[PDB]
Amino acid sequence: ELIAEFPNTAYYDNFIASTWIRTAQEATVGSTTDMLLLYVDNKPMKGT
Repeated sequence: ELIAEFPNTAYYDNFIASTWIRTAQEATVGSTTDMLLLYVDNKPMKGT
């Protein structure tokens, strides 16, 4: 599991993590996934 954390980031405006991924399991476009997750305030944000 790729993990990358960064403490002293100045939160100016709303952050986005984004990635291009090919999976063997079928994934329907438009569904919330447990795959790519961003944690701000150590709070879960879901990636769709």
